[PDB]
Order: sequence, then C-alpha cells, then structure tokens
Amino acid sequence: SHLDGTTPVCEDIGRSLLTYGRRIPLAEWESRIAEVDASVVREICSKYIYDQCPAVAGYGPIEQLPDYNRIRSGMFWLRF
Amino acid sequence: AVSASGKWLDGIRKWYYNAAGFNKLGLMRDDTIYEDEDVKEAIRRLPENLYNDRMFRIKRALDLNLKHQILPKEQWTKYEEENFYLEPYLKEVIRERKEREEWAKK
Amino acid sequence: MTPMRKTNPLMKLINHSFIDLPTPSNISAWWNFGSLLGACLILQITTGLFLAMHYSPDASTAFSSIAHITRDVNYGWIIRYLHANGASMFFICLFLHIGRGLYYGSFLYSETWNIGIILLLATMATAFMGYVLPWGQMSFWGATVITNLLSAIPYIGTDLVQWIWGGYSVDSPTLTRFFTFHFILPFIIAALATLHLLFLHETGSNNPLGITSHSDKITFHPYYTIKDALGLLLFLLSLMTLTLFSPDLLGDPDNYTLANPLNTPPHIKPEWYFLFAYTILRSVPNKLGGVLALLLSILILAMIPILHMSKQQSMMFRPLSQSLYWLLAADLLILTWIGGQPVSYPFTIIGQVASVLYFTTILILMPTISLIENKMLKW
Amino acid sequence: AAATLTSKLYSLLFRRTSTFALTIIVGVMFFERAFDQGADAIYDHINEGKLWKHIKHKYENK
Amino acid sequence: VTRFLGPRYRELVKNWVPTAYTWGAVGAVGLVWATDWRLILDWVPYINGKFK
Ligand SMILES: COC1=C(OC)C(=O)C(C/C=C(/C)CC/C=C(\C)CC/C=C(\C)CC/C=C(\C)CC/C=C(/C)CC/C=C(\C)CC/C=C(\C)CC/C=C(/C)CC/C=C(\C)CCC=C(C)C)=C(C)C1=O
Ligand SMILES: COC1=C(OC)C(=O)C(C/C=C(\C)CC/C=C(/C)CC/C=C(\C)CC/C=C(\C)CC/C=C(/C)CC/C=C(\C)CC/C=C(/C)CC/C=C(\C)CC/C=C(\C)CCC=C(C)C)=C(C)C1=O
Ligand SMILES: COC1=C(OC)C(=O)C(C/C=C(\C)CC/C=C(/C)CC/C=C(\C)CC/C=C(\C)CC/C=C(\C)CC/C=C(\C)CC/C=C(\C)CC/C=C(\C)CC/C=C(\C)CCC=C(C)C)=C(C)C1=O
Ligand SMILES: CCCCCCCCCCCCCCCCC[C@@H](O)O[C@H](CO[C@H](O)CCCCCCCCCCCCCCC)COP(=O)(O)OCC[N+](C)(C)C
Ligand code: HEM
Ligand code: HEM
Repeated sequence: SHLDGTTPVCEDIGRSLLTYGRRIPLAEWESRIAEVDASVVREICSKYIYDQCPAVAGYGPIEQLPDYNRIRSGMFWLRF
Repeated sequence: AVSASGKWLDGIRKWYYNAAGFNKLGLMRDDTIYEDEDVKEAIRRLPENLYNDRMFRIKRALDLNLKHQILPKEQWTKYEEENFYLEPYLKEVIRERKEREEWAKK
Repeated sequence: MTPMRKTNPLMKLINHSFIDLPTPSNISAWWNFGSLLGACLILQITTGLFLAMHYSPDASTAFSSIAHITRDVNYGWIIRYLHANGASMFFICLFLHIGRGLYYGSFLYSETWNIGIILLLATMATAFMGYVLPWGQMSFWGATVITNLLSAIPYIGTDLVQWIWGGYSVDSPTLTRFFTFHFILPFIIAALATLHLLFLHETGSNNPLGITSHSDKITFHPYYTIKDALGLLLFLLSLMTLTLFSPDLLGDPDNYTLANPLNTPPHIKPEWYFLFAYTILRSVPNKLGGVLALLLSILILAMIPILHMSKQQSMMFRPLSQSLYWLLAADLLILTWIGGQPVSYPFTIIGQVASVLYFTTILILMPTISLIENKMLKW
Repeated sequence: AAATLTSKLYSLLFRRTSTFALTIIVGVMFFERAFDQGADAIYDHINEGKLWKHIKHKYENK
Repeated sequence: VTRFLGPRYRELVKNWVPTAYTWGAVGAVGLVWATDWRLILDWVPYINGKFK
C-alpha cells in the first residue's frame, strides 16, 4: 500500500540505491518475510531487547516517570 | 552609636552570615526559612518568575548536599548582594492574621 | 493489565509503606537508624522467644535454668548473648534516633514526636523487667531499689509498692509477674511502632537542610532498600563483634552470683543505658524531689516543641545552637560517668552541677540563643 | 582484564535468571566447603599443639 | 475446564518447559544443600569429603 503512487516509488528507488546499492524487489521481500517464525522472532527480540540499557526522553509533566533504575530493571524478568 | 558602631554591628552580622553556610550552596536567606502556614500563603502570592527561581535554587542545593559537595568560591552568595524578596509578602500576611485575631477577641 | 500491587488490599499497604512512598533524596545516614531499631526489635523477639523455651521463672530455678541454657542447651550461649547485647544496641540506636530529631528539628511533627516518647517509656520498662529475669545479685537489688522508690508518693506509695511486689518483699511472685510483662510488652511496642509510621506517612520524612523536598523526592525501594541493607550489615558487624570476642564487657560482673537477700553489695548501679537518670535522682536531697526530677526531665522532651522559637527548622545553619547541642551531649556523658562511681564529695558536686546545667540548658539557654540568632539575621 | 571471560559467563549463565540462581546454589555449596576447610586449617595452625585433636593421640588406644 | 485447550496453550507450555526444568533443578539442589542430605551428597566428588 505504501508504494501506491509515483512519488513513493521514486523515493524508494533513491533511498535504496543510496542505502543498499540496489532496489530489493517485492518478490524478495515476500520471500524473506515468509522465513519469519515465532522461534525466529523470540531469538532476535532477545538479541536486541532483553536486558539492554535503554535511552529515555521525557518532555512535559513527568513527575511520575520512574527513575532510570526502575526502568532498567523492567527490561528483564525474574521469572524467566 | 551612629556611624561608629553601626558599621561595627554590620561586621558581626556579616560574620554570622558567613558562619551559616547556606551561601556556599547558593541559597539565599529567604529560601532557608521554615515553611509554616504563613510562609506557604506568602509563597502562593509570589510572581511566577521569582517562584521558579526559588524552586531551582532549592533543587540545586538538595542535589549538591546529596553529593556532599559545595559550590566554588566564585559562585557563593554575598552578604551585600542578597535580595530579601520574600519579606513584603510575609509581613502583609502576618499583619492580616494579627488583625483577624484582634477583631476575634472582642 | 495493570500491576497487581496497586489492586490487592494487602499489596496496597506494602506498596504505600515500603515500595513507592516518596522520600527526600538527600537524607543522610542518620535517617537509617529508624529502620535498624525495628530490625533490632525483630531480632530481640526471636532470640528471646527461644530463650523462653527453656527459662523457668521461679526464685530458685531461674538461675539454674540460665546456667543450663548456657552449657547444656545447643547454641544456648550464643542466643543469650545476642539477646543481652542486642538490648544495648537497641538503646544506642534509640538514643541516636532521638538525637537526630533534636538536631534536625524533626520534633516539629508533633503527632509523630509524641508517639515516640511513649515508645521510649515502654522500651525502658521492657528492658528493666528483663534485667530482673536472670535473678542475679545485681538483678535482685536493682529491682529492690528502683521499686522502694515509690514509697515517696504522697499517700498511696506504700500501698502501691506491696501490690506490685505481691507481698512484703521481692520474691518469686514478682519474678513470674515480671516475666509475663516482659513477654507481652514488646508486642505492644510493635503495634505502637505502626502508629508511629502511620502518623509519619501522612506528612513525609524530613531532610537535613530543613527545607521541604517536594521538588526532589525519590521512590524508596531501589535506593534506600540497598542503603538500609548496608546499614543492617554494619549493625550486624557491631553486634557480632561484641558477642563473639568480648561478650561481657558491657555487662556488670557480680550478676553471676546467686541472689542473696541478706547481702547488700557495696556498689549497686543500674545498667549503662539507665545511668544518666540514676545520677539525676541521687543528687536531689529529697527522696520525693528526686522522683519529681527524674520525671520532669524525661518530659522536657515533650516540651521541646513549645520552647522552639527559632525561624529555621534545622540547626545546620545555627552555629551557636550546635555548640550548645554538643555541650549538652557532653553533659549527658558526664552524667553517665558519675552514675557508675561511688558516693563521695567530688562526684556528688559534679553530679549536682551537671543536673542543673542539663536542665537550665534545655529551658533558658537554648530559647535565648535562638532569639539572638534570629535578631542577628534581621528577620 | 579477561573481558572475554566475563563475556562468556554472561552469555551462558547470567542472561537468564533461572541459570543465574542455579550457579549461585552450586557456588555456595562449593564455597562453604572450601571456606570451612581453609578457616579451620588456619585456626589449627595458630593454636598448634593445644587443641585436644593435637594431643588425643597420646591417650586414644593408649 | 475446557477453555485451557487449543493449539496455542500447548505452545505456551512448550516455551516455558526449559524454565520449569531449571527452576525445579534449583529447588532440588537447594533442598539437598540446606538439609545436608548425606544420601545424595555422598556421590559428590569434593563435597563428600565434609562427611568426617
Ligand atoms: C536509676 O534507676 C532507674 C532506672 O534504671 C534502673 C530506669 O530505667 C527508670 C525508668 C523507669 C523504668 C522501667 C520504669 C518506668 C515505667 C513507666 C513510666 C511507665 C509505666 C507503664 C508500663 C509497663 C506500661 C506502659 C504502657 C503501655 C502500652 C500503654 C500505652 C498503649 C497504647 C496503644 C498506646 C496508645 C496511645 C494512643 C491512642 C494516644 C494517641 C496520641 C498520642 C501520642 C498523641 C500525643 C497527645 C497529646 C496531648 C500530647 C501533645 C501535646 C501538645 C501540644 C502540648 C505540649 C506538651 C507539653 C507537656 C508542653 C527509673 C525511673 C529509675 O529510677
Ligand atoms: C528508612 O525507611 C524505612 C521506612 O520509612 C519509609 C519504614 O517505614 C520501615 C518499616 C519499619 C520497620 C521494620 C520498623 C519496625 C516496624 C514495623 C511495622 C513492624 C513491627 C514488628 C512487629 C509485629 C514484629 C514482627 C515479628 C517478629 C520477631 C516475629 C515474631 C512472630 C512470629 C510468627 C515469628 C516466627 C516464629 C517462628 C516459626 C517459631 C520458630 C519455630 C520453628 C520451626 C518451630 C515451630 C513449631 C511450631 C508452631 C509447631 C506447632 C505444632 C502443633 C499444633 C502440633 C500439631 C500436631 C499434629 C499431630 C497436627 C523501614 C524498615 C525503612 O527502612
Ligand atoms: C458484626 O459486625 C461487626 C464487624 O463486621 C461488620 C466488625 O468488623 C467488628 C470489628 C471489631 C471486632 C471483632 C472487635 C475485635 C477485633 C479484633 C482483631 C480482635 C483484637 C483483640 C485484641 C488486641 C486483644 C485485646 C486485649 C489484649 C492484649 C490484652 C489487654 C490487657 C493487657 C496488656 C493488660 C492491661 C493491664 C492490666 C490487667 C492491669 C494489670 C497490670 C498492672 C498495673 C501492671 C503492673 C506493673 C508493671 C509492668 C510495672 C511497670 C513499671 C515498672 C517496673 C517500674 C516503674 C518505676 C518505678 C520507680 C517503680 C465488630 C465489633 C462487629 O460487630
Ligand atoms: C533468613 C534471614 C535472612 C537474613 C538476611 C540478612 C542479610 C544482611 C545483608 C543484606 C545484603 C543486601 C544485598 C543482598 C543481595 C545483593 C544483590 C541484590 O541486591 O541484587 C538483586 C538480587 O536479585 C536476585 O539475584 C535475582 C535472582 C534470584 C536469585 C535467588 C537465589 C536464591 C538462593 C537460595 C535458594 C534457597 C532455596 C532453599 C530451598 C529449601 C538483583 O540483582 P540484579 O543483578 O539486578 O538481577 C539481574 C538478573 N539477571 C542477572 C538475570 C539479569
Ligand atoms: C522505639 C522504636 C522506634 C521505631 C521502630 C521508630 C521508627 C521510625 C522510622 C522507621 C522512622 C522513619 C525513618 C527514620 O527516621 O529513620 C521514624 C521517624 C521518626 N521518629 Fe521514630 N521510631 C522509634 C522511636 C522513636 C522515638 C523514641 C522518638 C522520639 C522522639 C521518635 C521520633 C521520630 C521522629 C520525630 C521521626 C520523624 C523523622 C523525620 O521526619 O525525618 N521515634 N521512626
Ligand atoms: C525490645 C525487646 C526486648 C528487650 C529490649 C529485651 C531485653 C532483655 C534484657 C536486657 C535481658 C537481660 C538479659 C541478661 O542480662 O542476661 C533480657 C532477658 C530475657 N528476655 Fe528479653 N528483651 C526483649 C524481648 C524479649 C522477648 C520478646 C522475649 C520472649 C518472648 C524475651 C525473653 C527474655 C528471657 C527469657 C530472658 C532471660 C535471659 C537471661 O536471663 O539471660 N525478651 N531481655
């Protein structure tokens, strides 16, 4: 749906040629997506999300925002 | 005792101001007062800019005391530059309270 | 789904009381002695509980049972010394708890400050009755003297001393009666300790500067749980060193002899934590007057909030008040030292001077200096 | 600075808390054995020749 | 109970099985350690020495 229209198509060509050096076709995208499985998602999410130090930004009434230590302690599970 | 001891009296007053270290944390004299109902009412009347500055100074002073440090001498508060911004509001509040009590006893 | 700790009834109280109540970020180690006191209370119960499984409250078998616990019962000796030395650590923390309030102005929290006074009086009662349980030479005579000092009450004294005794002397009925009171009282103290926290929680804790800290509050759990854990480790270090190396330094020998009714030891003295009061009563020439002094004193602690006339809560910015505070602390040290010395001309005059100096400091000197300090700042 | 050693310890035994707890239990079991044995040896050394263990041989089976 | 069945509740059990085994192992070792159970402990290469 995003590729609908001329302008989005041109943007994809330019950004891909400066990013990958090529333009990944839709067929390739579908093939890579089909390879995804629940187990694959678990491993990748664990690789990047679990027990990693986050970066936080807050602009407003933020008196209730939990301190970094509490935020950092919520990135893992004591049950796991 | 005019122009012969008032300058001497100012001297002892300055000595006590330095003995009290709240200047070393950047705190002004008025910020240090105990906050009772009268003080709370007075603070309510302060303009926004004065109130915001007072809040930041208190926050910074708490932060410094947490670390067990003090400001550099260059940033200490002086005994000839301090403003008594809170005095007018406290004075008016006390006067109003006394008036109410005086009327209320008769 | 929201966290269950904000919906379960039992978890709401735990979350409010421990996990998430805002606290000042800058509170120093002085604010760590309150949690230790309760921990010590907990420690004092369990140890005593096990001792109660073997102690026999009778005039004859009380001393024998203690010897049996120390030698035959497995690990009985260590339990007894933890109980004995934990008492002293409790009072040390208690005095430091009170001292912090006087210096940083915590007494302004009237409701919380008044409840504290009751906890102190109850604690002293528990400790005094416990010291009678060993039924040694010092225990028998300590109770005898500290009880005969109610015959000065105008007209009911003599009637209200035999009633406490359960007889015309101090014998087994007193021992059993004190045993029950010793057991029960600490649990009441535990309940009162929950009223202390409750009245505190509705206003929040104080900070060393004396200024309100709403701008820089912090969740209690991570920061202060580990900080209080560190304090507990240090407290355990002190307690174990006392028990495991020199258990009996802080006790008074001659308590290891069977109580002899017809043998007055040459030098009767209370326990180290009670000495300060003993000298305040031994100095006043009148027997009734000495009791009125020991009481009027403890209660000046209740009068401190009235005598306060400074315009600053914390004595941190009050250098002259600091000098008086340390002077008063030195006076208490002198009173303690005199308490342990025999009656004689030099100690008596020193004790008399210390007593008057103690009182006049609290009453006149402190208010007057606060007024002068206020005048100096041009309030 | 055995950064690789710490990296291996984390990736295998600390990433999941279940393994974290298991290592703790085995470690304390081994630690108490070693700690007790070493401490008792030190105590015996400082008090050589006085403990009954050091003089019982003169009376046992004798 | 009938709602607990289905293709996915089976999957959830499968994922958590490794964690369940580890927690069970932790408890078993902890119990043995706390109780100083000679029966199992006698087959430990180094700990057995404690026993005289
Ligand atoms: C040298 O030999 C000596 C020693 O060594 C050996 C000693 O050890 C001692 C020390 C004595 C030691 C043992 C014996 C003394 C024992 C006692 C005095 C006490 C007798 C009692 C005990 C066993 C029983 C203890 C009582 C208990 C549990 C009952 C209390 C039970 C409760 C739940 C508590 C409930 C209270 C509730 C609801 C009230 C709630 C409110 C409050 C605190 C709020 C405060 C309210 C107020 C009015 C006060 C506020 C005031 C204000 C503004 C005015 C200011 C006040 C002024 C005064 C100015 C002595 C004397 C001695 O000689
Ligand atoms: C600085 O910031 C902080 C704050 O400000 C933000 C705070 O506010 C606080 C919170 C304040 C504190 C702790 C301070 C104190 C305040 C408190 C609320 C808590 C008050 C304390 C108490 C009531 C005391 C609590 C308890 C204590 C010591 C325990 C006593 C009672 C018990 C149950 C304990 C257990 C004893 C046990 C089990 C006995 C041991 C024996 C066991 C195995 C053998 C037992 C055997 C049996 C019963 C056998 C029975 C057999 C039977 C019937 C036979 C059956 C036979 C059959 C055949 C069926 C903190 C810490 C803080 O840091
Ligand atoms: C049907 O609808 C309803 C509901 O649902 C809709 C409800 O929910 C409720 C809710 C309420 C309830 C059910 C009510 C009950 C609720 C509960 C949880 C039950 C709780 C029960 C309790 C705490 C028990 C209360 C009793 C207790 C602990 C015991 C009380 C007594 C004492 C400690 C002893 C007091 C003193 C006594 C006898 C005096 C004798 C002793 C002395 C003078 C002391 C002697 C001296 C000494 C210690 C010496 C001290 C001094 C010394 C040494 C020296 C002093 C100095 C000198 C110088 C000498 C209701 C009513 C209801 O209807
Ligand atoms: C009974 C009387 C007890 C008295 C105790 C007195 C204690 C006095 C001294 C107080 C010391 C306070 C500090 C003690 C712990 C310090 C470390 C602690 O604060 O850290 C926390 C400790 O948390 C726990 O470690 C979490 C795991 C739970 C481990 C439980 C081990 C239980 C062992 C004993 C089991 C016994 C079983 C017996 C069965 C019969 C969080 O660690 P963290 O680094 O942030 O977790 C990250 C998790 N990762 C690694 C997976 C990413
Ligand atoms: C005897 C057992 C006692 C226990 C278990 C206890 C417990 C506590 C605790 C946990 C706190 C908060 C944390 C802290 O201040 O360290 C506190 C605060 C306080 N305690 Fe106690 N207390 C006891 C006795 C006393 C006594 C005898 C007094 C006498 C004055 C007292 C007066 C106060 C005051 C005024 C505060 C407020 C502190 C503040 O606002 O910063 N308490 N208590
Ligand atoms: C704050 C709480 C407590 C304090 C301050 C306290 C204090 C004392 C003291 C100072 C002694 C004298 C011990 C000695 O001189 O050797 C003692 C003895 C004793 N107390 Fe405690 N106690 C407390 C709680 C308890 C509890 C809860 C129990 C029982 C449930 C208990 C039971 C005993 C027993 C059995 C003795 C006799 C031990 C002996 O003779 O050495 N105590 N207590």
